[PDB]
Amino acid sequence: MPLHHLTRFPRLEFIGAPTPLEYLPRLSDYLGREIYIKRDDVTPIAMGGNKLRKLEFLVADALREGADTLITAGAIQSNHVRQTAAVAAKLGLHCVALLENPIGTTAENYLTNGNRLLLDLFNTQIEMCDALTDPDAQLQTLATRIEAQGFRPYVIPVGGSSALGAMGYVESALEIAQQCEEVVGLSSVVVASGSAGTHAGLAVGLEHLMPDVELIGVTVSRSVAEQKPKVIALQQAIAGQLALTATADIHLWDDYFAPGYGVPNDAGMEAVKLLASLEGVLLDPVYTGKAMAGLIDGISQKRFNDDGPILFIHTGGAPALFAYHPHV
Amino acid sequence: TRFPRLEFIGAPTPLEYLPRLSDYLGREIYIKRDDVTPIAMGGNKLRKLEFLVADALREGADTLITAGAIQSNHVRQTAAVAAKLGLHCVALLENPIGTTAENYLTNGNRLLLDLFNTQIEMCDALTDPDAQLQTLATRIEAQGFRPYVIPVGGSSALGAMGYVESALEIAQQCEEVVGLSSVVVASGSAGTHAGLAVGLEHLMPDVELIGVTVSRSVAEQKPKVIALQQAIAGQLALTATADIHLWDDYFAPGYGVPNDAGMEAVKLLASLEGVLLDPVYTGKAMAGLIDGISQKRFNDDGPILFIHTGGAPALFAYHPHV
Ligand SMILES: Cc1ncc(COP(=O)(O)O)c(CNC2(C(=O)O)CC2)c1O
Ligand SMILES: Cc1ncc(COP(=O)(O)O)c(CNC2(C(=O)O)CC2)c1O
Repeated sequence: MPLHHLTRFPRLEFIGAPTPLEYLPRLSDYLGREIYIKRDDVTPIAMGGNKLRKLEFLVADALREGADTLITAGAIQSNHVRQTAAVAAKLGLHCVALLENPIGTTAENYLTNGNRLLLDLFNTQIEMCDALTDPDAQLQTLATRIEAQGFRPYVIPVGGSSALGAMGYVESALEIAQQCEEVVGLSSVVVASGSAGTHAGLAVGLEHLMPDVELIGVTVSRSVAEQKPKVIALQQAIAGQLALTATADIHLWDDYFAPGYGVPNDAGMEAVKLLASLEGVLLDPVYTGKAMAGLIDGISQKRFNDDGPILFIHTGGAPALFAYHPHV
Repeated sequence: TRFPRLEFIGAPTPLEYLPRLSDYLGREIYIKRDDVTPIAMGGNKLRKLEFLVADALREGADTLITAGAIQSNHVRQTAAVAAKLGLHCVALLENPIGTTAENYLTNGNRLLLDLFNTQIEMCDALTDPDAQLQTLATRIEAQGFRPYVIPVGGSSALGAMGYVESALEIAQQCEEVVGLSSVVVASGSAGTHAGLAVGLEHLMPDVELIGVTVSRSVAEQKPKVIALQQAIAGQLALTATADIHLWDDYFAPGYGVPNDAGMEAVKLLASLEGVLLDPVYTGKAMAGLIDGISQKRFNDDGPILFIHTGGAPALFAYHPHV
């Protein structure tokens, strides 16, 4: 009942059936607690990820406007850009990507392989910038010049993280609650927290469907201080768009992303090696490896509410493995 | 259903209309998304591993042993499954093209092998794969492990049962939504081809199955597919009378080397549909499908189903060149 205003928003279908929610018996054995995983890395468009959920809503909205071009921004190895470009090609929309190099690498695989490779396959128009210092303004500058060519453009923010985009993860929460019914009583849910729409959609959904479940966002780019107001605004705007309130507090851990966004760290790469070796599951150096390292330290240091089951949201990211090898 | 099987896939994989590609080609083209199986970037081999690794467990094996190219998709999938189950994986690898290109050597599927803690054994050539795996199975057993051997591509009669299963999905998914005329799959180690051959003969007898070869001539390949076809049919107490159809014009200059038509097929599907093929298998098979339209080489000009057998992580190994 509580989330029924969701059907008011037009949406496309890119996924179809609920993504798998699987027990991780070997990781659970090693960690000493029940770990489950939500497999949003297996969404069926061009190597999947958390963004296909958001794009179902955003692109549906783009088409309502009669738009024929999608314009977004991110890192050279951004998964969002890649899923956006894939969806654009699929629909015969044009796509324009404002890309940056957030880490100052000159490594050829970072510059040319992985997610950046696939963008050329989708015929993405690539616009390089020194830095995404003001992505929203920079995207509007780009859309103006693109509009001048006669294109009918639609601006998708970094990570598709607007209140409309985040509706995909309100919907994920409905899936998750449905799959967990009578099978597992969850205590905690862990997801990486970057552009913030995934965290925020899940925050709203879980508050209304699974009140007593603790949602933990592991930051990938920012301190709790910088990040919390970003999640809160989406949460609040999302709630209002669904005619609900949201009084849940937002929870964030920021101890797992140093030296900074897009830079691999030891605990992240050890989490990647753990999931691969024990579960045959592929994480990534930027997002999920670092999120999972937070889950692990969280168990180690007893940072969760209790000792009960934890759901890790696999938000994708694997193609970046190939861009980060051998280094930088 | 008389064979023990492990659950690696679950729900039937999508079967989709490809409207933009259909528009461009002037033919109705559908796709079977076996690239979207949920284990370590998927592929056609997981269908086979459901039967093969179930068999391994029945024998109380603690180690999976298989063979392939450095960038073999099958090796990668076997290792992922091995990891997931707490089995050791030993892989026998060759460099089938003599490249020194770093991405082919260490990126793509070969990078994942290290993540899955795969024990890597290098060999000069897989000249007799069945024999060399058996020599390796002896060595590893001598160290105190209990190995189970999986052939190249897991293409035994038992493994190919995965693709008789796939046919069931296809048959259910295609009716009533279309009036299919032709099916196209890449034909390599022959497990995927022969399994679909048995299944489609019985389930959709009016459809033409075409295997585009990726490593051999029609003369070298046809007995391979026919033999598996007969072996599979026997173990299911069925008779398989149907012809095997093979086109071999689409893989020069050899296995694991990309060609222009294949890369143009990779580009075409990515740009028109947001679908990713690969330089070794599906790209070359799709090029075969496209040329069949220009040369009017299909039995009739009706709907075609392409079987996406996976392969995409190879893109990252093959870039920027080999
Ligand atoms: C695999 C993966 N996991 C988690 C996240 C974090 O999600 P949010 O951006 O919704 O907070 C991303 C985001 N990535 C960004 C991108 O540009 O790709 C949006 C920043 C992701 O790609
Ligand atoms: C993506 C992809 N597509 C098609 C095929 C051909 O299937 P068959 O081997 O069943 O004929 C492979 C094979 N795999 C090879 C490997 O070593 O990876 C020869 C097995 C494949 O990986």
